[PDB]
Amino acid sequence: KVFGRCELAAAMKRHGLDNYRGYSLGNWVCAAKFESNFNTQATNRNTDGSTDYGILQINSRWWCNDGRTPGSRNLCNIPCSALLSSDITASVNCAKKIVSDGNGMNAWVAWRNRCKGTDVQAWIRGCRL
Ligand SMILES: [Cl-]
Ligand SMILES: [Cl-]
Ligand SMILES: [Cl-]
Ligand SMILES: [Cl-]
Ligand SMILES: [Cl-]
Ligand SMILES: [Cl-]
Ligand SMILES: [Cl-]
Ligand code: NA
Repeated sequence: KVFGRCELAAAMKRHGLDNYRGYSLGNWVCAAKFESNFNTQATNRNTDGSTDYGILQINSRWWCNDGRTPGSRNLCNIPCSALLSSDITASVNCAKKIVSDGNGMNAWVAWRNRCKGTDVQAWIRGCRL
């Protein structure tokens, strides 16, 4: 599924991400846009052999099982294929564990380089929320 900007903000709000660990909704929409272009089926392979999956590009080295990342963990206790669903529930539940891990949203390279310190409220402007 390819989400619209406001469609995705509403879905994230209903799943409890607005001000989760102090990050306003616009931070989460900004991260999704530059990680996946709002596509739940996005994958990307890394140099180390791990793969990033879904709307928030969650990595198989730590967070999910894909059957081909030797010596990796599965901290969200899910197959990586669950993160490519049209239903964002698994991705949102896993993202809550990541953002709690000590580095906040700096875990997402595109958030640190393209969203942090910007007017992120722009990402939910005009939306009925
Ligand atoms: Cl957009
Ligand atoms: Cl915001
Ligand atoms: Cl594995
Ligand atoms: Cl594990
Ligand atoms: Cl699993
Ligand atoms: Cl959903
Ligand atoms: Cl933080
Ligand atoms: Na893994």
